[PDB]
Amino acid sequence: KEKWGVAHIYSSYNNTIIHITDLTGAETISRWSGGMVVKADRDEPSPYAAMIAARRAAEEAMEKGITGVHIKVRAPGGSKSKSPGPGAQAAIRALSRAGLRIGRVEDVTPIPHDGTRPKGGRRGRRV
RNA sequence: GGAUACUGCGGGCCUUGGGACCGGGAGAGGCCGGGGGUACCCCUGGGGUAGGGGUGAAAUCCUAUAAUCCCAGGGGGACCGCC
Repeated sequence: KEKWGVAHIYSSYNNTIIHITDLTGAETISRWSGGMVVKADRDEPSPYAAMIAARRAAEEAMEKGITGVHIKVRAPGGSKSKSPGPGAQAAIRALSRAGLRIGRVEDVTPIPHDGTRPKGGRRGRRV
């Protein structure tokens, strides 16, 4: 019988996290990061590491009995950036290739209607 | 001693400058009260297991007393996106 889950994709400028849950999101099936498939800090946000982590999570989910996946993609947001990193699309392509069927795609980045003051000071970063 | 155009002084008149009033409308003008909206931080439970964060590259830092992540709830302070 068809079994559906959700895939949360947290993508920042420094790392990517692919986390598969049931539909309620209350039960975890497979959670992989880009800091487990490489060992150099400067390559965790790589679309390659994203592809790899997504492939492994999809393998485990399939073995556990999950055939379909809805997607929820997420930049950090809030007072931080609202644009996702370069790993989300690669992760989605990897999820599709691994054999999982894909359903609805949605963006669930949090946006303030208005928000706590952001960290850089009045001037911002200068280097 | 003479004159009366201009200024001044005294008395009347006028409505153009200014003030008052009526009407239907515009506006993030100000004060008071009431009701909310997301997002952020902490606490309490359920899941899951080894990294998370950060940089030009790193390290201090957090994390097996179970972090990052997802779910259900409770509390708090500031501000009010797009249009």
